Parts: sequence; C-alpha cells; structure tokens
Amino acid sequence: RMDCPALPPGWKKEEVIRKSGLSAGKSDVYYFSPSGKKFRSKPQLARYLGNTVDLSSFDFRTGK
Amino acid sequence: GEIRVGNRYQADITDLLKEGEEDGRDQSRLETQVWEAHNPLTDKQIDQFLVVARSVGTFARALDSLHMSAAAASRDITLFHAMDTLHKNIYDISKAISALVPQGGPVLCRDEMEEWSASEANLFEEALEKYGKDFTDIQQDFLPWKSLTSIIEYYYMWKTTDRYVQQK
Amino acid sequence: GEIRVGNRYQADITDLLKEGEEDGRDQSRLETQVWEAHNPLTDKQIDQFLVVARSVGTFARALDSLHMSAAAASRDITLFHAMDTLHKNIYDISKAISALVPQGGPVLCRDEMEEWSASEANLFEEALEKYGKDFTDIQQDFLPWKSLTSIIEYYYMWKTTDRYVQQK
Amino acid sequence: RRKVCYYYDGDVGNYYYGQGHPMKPHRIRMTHNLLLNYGLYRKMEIYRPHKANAEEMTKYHSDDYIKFLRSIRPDNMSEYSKQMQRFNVGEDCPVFDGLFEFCQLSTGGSVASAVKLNKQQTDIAVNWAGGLHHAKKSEASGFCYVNDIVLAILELLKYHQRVLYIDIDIHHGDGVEEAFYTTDRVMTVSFHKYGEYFPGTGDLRDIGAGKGKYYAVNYPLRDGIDDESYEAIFKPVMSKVMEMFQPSAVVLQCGSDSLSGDRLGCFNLTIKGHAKCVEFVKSFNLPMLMLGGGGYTIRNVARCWTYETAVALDTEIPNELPYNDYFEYFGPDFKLHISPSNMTNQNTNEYLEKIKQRLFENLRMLPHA
Amino acid sequence: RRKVCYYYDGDVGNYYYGQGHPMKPHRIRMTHNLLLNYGLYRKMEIYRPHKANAEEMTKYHSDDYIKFLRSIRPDNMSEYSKQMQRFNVGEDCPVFDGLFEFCQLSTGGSVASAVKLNKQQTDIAVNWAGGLHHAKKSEASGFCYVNDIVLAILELLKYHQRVLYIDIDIHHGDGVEEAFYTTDRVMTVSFHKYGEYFPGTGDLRDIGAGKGKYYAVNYPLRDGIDDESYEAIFKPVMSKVMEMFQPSAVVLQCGSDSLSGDRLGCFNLTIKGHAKCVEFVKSFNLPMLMLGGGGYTIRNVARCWTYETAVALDTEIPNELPYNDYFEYFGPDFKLHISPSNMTNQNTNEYLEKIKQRLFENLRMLPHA
Ligand SMILES: O=P(O)(O)O[C@H]1[C@H](OP(=O)(O)O)[C@@H](OP(=O)(O)O)[C@H](OP(=O)(O)O)[C@@H](OP(=O)(O)O)[C@H]1OP(=O)(O)O
Ligand SMILES: O=P(O)(O)O[C@H]1[C@H](OP(=O)(O)O)[C@@H](OP(=O)(O)O)[C@H](OP(=O)(O)O)[C@@H](OP(=O)(O)O)[C@H]1OP(=O)(O)O
Ligand SMILES: [K+]
Ligand SMILES: [K+]
Ligand SMILES: [K+]
Ligand SMILES: [K+]
Ligand SMILES: [Zn+2]
Ligand SMILES: [Zn+2]
Repeated sequence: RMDCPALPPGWKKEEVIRKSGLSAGKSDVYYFSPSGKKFRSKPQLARYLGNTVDLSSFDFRTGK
Repeated sequence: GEIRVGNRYQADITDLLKEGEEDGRDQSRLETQVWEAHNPLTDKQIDQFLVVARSVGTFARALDSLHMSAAAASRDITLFHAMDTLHKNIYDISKAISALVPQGGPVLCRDEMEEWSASEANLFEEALEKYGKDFTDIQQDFLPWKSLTSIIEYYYMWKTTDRYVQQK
Repeated sequence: GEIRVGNRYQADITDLLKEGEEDGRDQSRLETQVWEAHNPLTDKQIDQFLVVARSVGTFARALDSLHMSAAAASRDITLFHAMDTLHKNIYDISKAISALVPQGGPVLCRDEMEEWSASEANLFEEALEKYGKDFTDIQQDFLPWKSLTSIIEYYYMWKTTDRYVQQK
Repeated sequence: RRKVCYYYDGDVGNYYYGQGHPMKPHRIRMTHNLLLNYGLYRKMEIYRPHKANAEEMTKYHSDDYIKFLRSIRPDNMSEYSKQMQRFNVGEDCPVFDGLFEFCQLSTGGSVASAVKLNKQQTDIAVNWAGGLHHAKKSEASGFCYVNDIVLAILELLKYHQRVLYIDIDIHHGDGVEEAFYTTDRVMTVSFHKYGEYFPGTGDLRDIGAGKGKYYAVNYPLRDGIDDESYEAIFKPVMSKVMEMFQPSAVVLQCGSDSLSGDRLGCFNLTIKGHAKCVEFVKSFNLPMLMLGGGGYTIRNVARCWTYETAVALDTEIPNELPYNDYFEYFGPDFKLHISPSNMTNQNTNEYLEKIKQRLFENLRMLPHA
Repeated sequence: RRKVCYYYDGDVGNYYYGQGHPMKPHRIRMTHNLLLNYGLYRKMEIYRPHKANAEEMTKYHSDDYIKFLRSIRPDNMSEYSKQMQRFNVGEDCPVFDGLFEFCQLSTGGSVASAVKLNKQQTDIAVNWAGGLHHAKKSEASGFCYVNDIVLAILELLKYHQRVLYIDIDIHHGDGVEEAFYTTDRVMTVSFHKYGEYFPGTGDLRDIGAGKGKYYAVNYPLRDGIDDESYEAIFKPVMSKVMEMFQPSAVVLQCGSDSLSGDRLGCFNLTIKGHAKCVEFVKSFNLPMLMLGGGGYTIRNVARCWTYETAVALDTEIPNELPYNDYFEYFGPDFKLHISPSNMTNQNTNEYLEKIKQRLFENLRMLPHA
C-alpha cells in the first residue's frame, strides 16, 4: 500500500499481480481511502470524492 | 487555453551590460569540465586506450564467464571512466595508464546491473511482476536498502536483459 | 687420466694488441640487445606495464575459463614479450602500449603448452607412456608435423601439469 | 567548423516521473550513451553542470514558487495540498522523489551554456536535459517545473540585444512566449499542432502585446505534416525572420515529439527532416543554444538528438547504431533513422500558404531599410 | 655497483642431449625464467648472442674437428662412425639434433661477453650456457664439444696480460688447463673431487709445464666437503693467487655439480657456500666473466645460478621462489636455498692443510717484490 501523493492525504494505491488463469501475470490496481475503504475503478473513485478533487487528467493505473 | 499579461506573467527583462560593466559570474560554480575536444591525442590512441581500459577491467574481475567478464568490462560505465581517466591525467597516456593500475592492481567499474547480488536481482523480478513499475513501493517493500535512483538505473539496464522476454 | 703437451693439445696464445692496433670485431655480428638496464622508467611503471600486458592478453583470448585465460596470459612468454615491447619502443610507455594493441586489436602470445591442440596433447601422452623420453621417435611416429624443439619445450612445460601426477 | 559544448549530469537519466507517466528523463542518458559510442562525445567539449540554486531560478520565478519546489516532497505531500493546487502540481505534473534536483540540473545546463555563449568561448552549446518550455512564472505546466529557457535567455540578453527563440516541439512554446510577451528584444517563433491539443494557445492571431506585438510568430498546424511540407514552410519563414529580426544569438528548442510515431505527438517527421531545421539554423552562423524538450517514443528521441548533435559537429554518422548498454532497445533493425508513416497529411498546400502569407505580413511590420 | 651483462638465447633450453642423459640444457631456461620473476632480469643488460661460426671456433680447435661437428648429424651417423671414434662422440657425449647449433650459442655467449669486457663497457658478464670445460682441441669430452672458455680467454689476452681462470665445478677443468698448460699468461686454479672420478687429472702434483710450470694450481678433494671447509680453503688460496699472479681479468666457472644432492656430484655445498666464492672473487673488483658448467639436479642448478646472478648485482632476493612457468618443479617447499646433508665430510683438517701448504709453496715460486 503506497501513498498516492496526487490524491488527498492518507490515500493509498496498491497493484496486485494475477497469479493464475486467463490473465495470469496482468495486474489490477486498487485505491484505499484514509479509513481503508477499497476502490477498484476511476468512476467509483470519482463518485466517492465528488468535487473535492478533479480527476479528469488522473491516470488510475499509475496514480499520476 | 489563454495567454496572460502582467507583472505576474512576464519576466523582468535583463538590461544589456555597459561596455565597462562585467556580468559577475563564477564559472567554476556553474560547470566542471570532463573532456577537452582538442587533445594532443589521435583517434587511434584514444581508441587504443579504450581497448586497454577494457582489458584491465576484464583482468580485474578475473582476480575476484570469459566472454561474460569481457562484455561486462566493455559496458559504457567502464568506457566513460576511461575517458575521464584520460582527461584527469591531462591526456598523458603513460600517466593515465598508472591511474588504471594504481599499485600494480587493476580497477573495477560495475554498473548497478552487474553490481547487484543474485538475490537482489531476484527480489527485483518479484517486485516488478507484483507492483509493476511503481519503484518507490518496489524499494519500500522489496529492496529498502537500495537507493531509489539505483533501482531506476537498474530497471532500464534490466529491460535489455536476454533472459528478459516480455515480447513475442 | 693424463694431461698432454704439444702442438696438437695447447692453444696458440693470442698476442697482446699494440696501443695502436685494434681488435677488429664487429659487435653487431656478435650480439643484439634485448633490455637496457638504465631506463627512464621506474620499477613501478614496468610492473604496471606488465599488468597491462597481461590484461590485453586475457582480453585477446576472450575474443577467440576466466581464471584459466588470465593464468594463460600471465605465463612467462607474455611477460618476456612485454619486456621486449618496451625495449623495442625505446621505453616509451605510450608508444609501447600501441604496439600491444596495433590497430585496436590485442596481441596473443601462446607457448607450446597452450598452443597445441587437445588431440596433439593426447598424442603426446600416448607417445611418452609408450616410448618414454625418446623425443625423436615420439615425433617420427606420433607428432611428425611438429618440430623436435617444440616438442622439447612442450615436454618440460607439461611436466608441471596439474592432471600430471607421476609422484605419490 | 563550429565548436560545440555538451552539458550532461549522469544523475538525470535516473530521476523518474512516475508509473504510467510519458515523460521519461532516461532518454537523455540513452542519447549520451549513443554519442559516446558513435564517437561524437570525443569531438566536443563535455561539461558537468553544477546545480542551479534558488538564487538564479528566482531571477524569473516567484520567490515562493521556487520556495515551494525546494520544500515539497512525497513525504509532506498531504500537508501541502493547499499550495499544490495553486501551483499545478498533480494529474500530469506529478510530485516525485528528486524533482527539485532534476530541475537544478536542467536549469544549470542551460544557464552554464548561455554564459559560455556570452563569454564567447563556444559557437554552439547543447543541453538535452533542458528545453522545458511550458513552465510559467508562478506555476508548473506540461511536465515543466522550471523554465530553463527563459533563464537562459535572460542571461543572453546581458550581451545580446536581440535573442531569437525557435521552437520545433509539436506543442506550442507558451512558457517562453508568455515570459517575453511584452518585449521587442526577444522574438518567439513556434510551429505546432493546433485544435484540440495542448496548451490551447499559439494560433495565427497570437502576435504578442505592447512592445512585444509583431514579435511573437506562430505557425498553427493540423495532423500528419511531412518533412517536405515542414521544410517548405520553415526555411521561408525563418529566412524572413532573420532578415527582419536580425538576432545576435539563437536558441533552438529541438522538441522531438514532432517526430513520427510519437506517443503523444501526431506529426509525420523523420529525424532527417527534423534535423534539416537544426542544420538550416546553424547555417546562419550565430551563437546557438540547442535544447531538447518533448519526445515520448524514447527510442526515437535518442536517435534524433544523437543525430542532431552530429549536425552541430557537421560530422557524418552511419545508420548502423553502435553497440551500447541500451542497444537492445532499438527494435529488430538497430538503425539510426526512421521513415515516415502512411499517415495522411491534413495540411493542404492551400492552408499552409494562407498562413505563411499572414506571417510574412506580420514580419514586414518590423523596422528595416 | 658493478654493471652486469647477461647473455641468453631462448633456443638453448630446447636442445636435448638424449634419453637417459644427465646433461639437460633446460636448466638454463629455468634460471632465465627465475631471473625474470625475481626481478633481476630487469636490472641487467640482456643480450641475445648471435651464432659463433666455425671461423672463431677454429681459433683454438682443429679445422677438421669443427668441420666434423658442422657436418655430423643423426642422419649420417652410421656413415661417419670412423671419425666418431677419433673424436670421442658417443657413450657419454651423444650425437643429437641441433648439437652444432647448441655449441654456437654457448660459444657465442662467452665470446661476445669477452669482447664486451675488453671493450670495457661492462664490469661483469654472465653466460650460464657456457662454461663447458672438458672439451679438447681435437676431441669432445665430458659432455663438452666446444671449449667456449678457452676461446673466451683467447680474446681477453688481446687486452689482458694475465688472465686468471677459476673453476669451482666438482670435475677438474682439464680442458682449460691443457689448452694453456705451457703459458704463463693464464693461471688455471681448480678445486675438485679426485680419486675414482672424472677426468682422472688434476692431482696435487699437476703443476703445468715449460713456461706454464707453477701456473696450474689444483686442489684435490675427497667426498662430503662442507661450505665451512670449502670457504676456509678457497679464500686463503685465492688471496695468495691474486697476491702472486696479479691478474687483470678473471674468468670464474661456476659449476653447480659441486652442490649437495647432485646426481653426479658427491660434495656437500649449499647455494650459500657455493656463492660465497663468487662474492669473494667479485670483491677483487676485476673484469669478471661468470660461466656455468656442470650441474645435474637441475632444480638446484636453477636455484644456484639465479642466486649467484643476484650476487653479481649485489641485490637481495627472498627465499620465497617467485611463481614461474616451472614453479611446480621446486618440491613441496618452493624455496631458493638448500641445506647440507648428514653426509660425512672425509676432508679432515689435516688433509686440507697438507695440500694447502704445498700450494702456498708452489705459488711462492712466482715473481713478486
Ligand atoms: O518502462 P517505462 O518507462 O514505464 O515505459 C514502458 C516501455 O516503453 P519504452 O520502452 O518506450 O520506455 C514499454 O516498452 P517495452 O518495454 O515493451 O519495449 C511499453 O510497452 P510497449 O512499448 O509495448 O507499449 C510500456 O507501455 P505499457 O505500460 O502501455 O505496456 C511503457 O510503460 P508506460 O506506458 O508506463 O510508459
Ligand atoms: O625429464 P628428464 O630430463 O629425462 O629428467 C627426468 C626427471 O628429472 P628432472 O626433473 O631433474 O629433470 C625426473 O624427475 P621428476 O620428473 O620425477 O620430477 C626423474 O625422476 P626422479 O626425480 O624421480 O628420479 C627422471 O629420472 P628416472 O628416469 O631415473 O626416473 C629423469 O629422467 P632421466 O633419469 O632420464 O634424466
Ligand atoms: K513548437
Ligand atoms: K515577444
Ligand atoms: K673444478
Ligand atoms: K698454465
Ligand atoms: Zn511537446
Ligand atoms: Zn662437473
């Protein structure tokens, strides 16, 4: 769980490698709120944050 | 998509110095030279020295795989070090060669690629395949004793690895 | 067990030359110098050059086992060649190093030990174990394409072989 | 044959913008390394640039913008977020470890070289790290944090009455433009894509203001421009520019995202065409300061600036790439040059000549005899 | 410190006497190689001797003895057998491929060096190949085919009135003795085993003849002589010799078969003791010409002449043998020095003093003031 400096304080990003199946070796990216709530996509994260951040130019995968 | 005007946008334009005025800029605080282009040496001699710098390097790593050590010694870091050794010694071949064998002993230059341990290399291939290209977390969780910027230098060198085949 | 007297035993004694007479002896027909003992070089520099001469040699045989090639390059033939390269180039380190890397390419010196093929080496160990130390017959019947004197030089070098254990 | 000074700090390839980010400083290290193996390194004066301190960065920027940069880290990233938004540091300009170090090297290279040019002890000076042209006085923008170009130019003005700034980068050089928008001493010429593209500025009608009116030249362009079309509109315009603006020092930003097959760019230029511009400029025998800039297919960025360095040394190099630490990066081919794509050039002759003429009028407004 | 000239031809180690034969030229190559690795090579003037031609070998030998040698081969070995018997070439002096080449190198080394001494451009000159002292005018003997020593001496007589010849070899130096038996210009001193030993000559009563009477000194000895006994009888006698014979050039044959544990020899000398003689001679600061000679435990032959070369350079060397191509030859120890054996010294003080006195009388017969 890495701090994501471009999100507000306490937000973290984690990348997880798939271990088996059709997409073995590909990864999934997750974000965690300061309280530890887990988010799995850009629109889910944007819905949660609302107007407190502008995510138009935010690259969900890299966190930049 | 708009260009702005005002004190908070434009730069204050620096006035041309008088014929008597001097810019007052200390050049040693700004640069330090690493290779003069007008040398008493010829291409052949520099080329030759580079071969020698490579040979020492191979013989160095023979003193604690032949082709491997030679290739290792032929990498750029060794060459760059060879071009500095020349310049530091004022392009005196005879003096510069002493530099390479200080006290009868040769010198070793190893880039992060070659320098890392087998197990560090291993750690890296686990951290990448697990955290992708997130190099601060790759250090924090996998190689915390290494400095970020060494992990970067390693990354790029590793991308050319032979055993490395992400393409098909 | 007897010492003899007469014209057919004693030498005719060579008369001392007059202060005006000259011995008339062409020194180039008698000797050719291979190392001057009073050099502008210091022990350190010669030592250093020898290391370099060794490194080139190892890097040479890397271009068509690491420790093996280094030891190979550290043998006396390479060193002797290094001391001549110095003297031929008038003890100019910078000039002498060019000699070692003529056109960007290194030089290889291999003694008969290293130079022989696996199968020639094999032939030799059959010829010895079969004809003992009779080196003209060893050539005639086993290595007839080699010159006797190369087989001798090889013999002695081979006597120090590791895999060679005649003692217990 | 012109004397060239090359500025490089080994650390610059190792600073990293962030996962998924297109700007990759490593491309300069790739160039550096090719230059050594193509034997060009040998032939020019190689300088390590000392770090530029806040002292000289504030010669243009805010005392509290640089202060912010000197201070900010990924540690205190959630503490500063207030100031982060005021200064544009985020979505496409990340914070990242070493950021301020990176800026110091890029700026040091450009400044040191400017001095070198003013001190009249070089003809050409090259700093591929530099060229970061989107930066503003009080905010970062388009991957640029410090505008090394402005600072460089500001030093040149100390000895040069008129400084010409040429910008090949596919993106409009709005940082260097805005900084000099109201002055007649510096003329900013820029050739770039326009229309649904960053930074949204630099159309035909962007001419300058005040004393700086008729001193900001722009050439807006659509997709797919050839070497042939580009050459046929660069030489005419630049010869007029020299003719009219009569500068005494040139600063050519050699942005490599105007090449074909760029990740972000959508132009169809080859290294050859791209370089023809550098060669044309060099021909005007003025103190010249080559900087880099954009470029996001780094294999080609490497190729380009390696080639364009040769051009400054007017030495030939083979298409055969020399072996190097990153040799394996260069495709199955391992060649220096790239060829153009089947991509369609939407810059019809009619559209280029309309614009050309409008610019020729603008340039005629300057004083001459 | 004295200047030294060293003569060596790489080929000399490679000539071979024959299966089962004790004389092994390879021992010179072993020395050569140690000298290089002990760093001594470095410190002296190294010369390759050109081949001595029949021209200068016949300056002492028969025009038809050398002719025979130049001609003989192992091919025409059964054709010549007539002449083979007249010239002693067989049982212990084999024919072998390169034989005449071997002689030319041994003789070339000694002659070249003699010249070098006469030309006054060295103080000491060393040729380990040489020293082959059993040869006669018209026949080979005791492994010696050409007497390089005589030829060497004959050249020295051109500039030196009195030439002293000292012979340490365990075998009596009858070749050099017989060649100069009737002259007063050359004094031949020899210390050797006697009694059921080769060459059967050189007892107490062997004094010379004619003008050469009282100019051939000999010291006959039994088995097992120490360094201590040898030293105590060499220095006294040689100081008298110098005192009386007052020479102007010395030729020291440094036969190494007088060392302990030789294959053919039966003396109990160490390298140290053996060398003490070379050092003592050198001390008399005369133009000096060191030759080798016998020696048949080649590991020690190598050691000896390596050490004795150091002595001529008055430089120290460690007991630690340096690595070399033949390093593995030197036992489990790999040391330079040898120690004496438990072997019993049958040279009682009474027997040595009897002889000593007889020689002191002989030497007193020379002219002096
Ligand atoms: O290592 P990075 O700096 O993150 O860049 C890599 C790299 O691109 P470069 O080689 O031009 O640096 C990959 O190229 P290869 O390693 O495959 O040669 C590329 O893969 P593709 O070239 O196949 O696109 C990949 O892109 P992606 O992440 O889309 O697979 C991209 O990473 P970034 O996209 O994060 O820059
Ligand atoms: O190779 P060669 O010139 O014929 O000499 C060898 C050799 O003696 P050197 O090493 O002193 O030359 C042997 O020694 P190693 O190879 O065993 O070390 C020795 O064997 P010993 O030392 O065990 O006697 C052997 O003698 P022999 O043939 O009696 O076994 C002897 O050969 P020659 O006797 O023919 O000289
Ligand atoms: K542009
Ligand atoms: K302007
Ligand atoms: K004797
Ligand atoms: K005599
Ligand atoms: Zn751009
Ligand atoms: Zn003897």
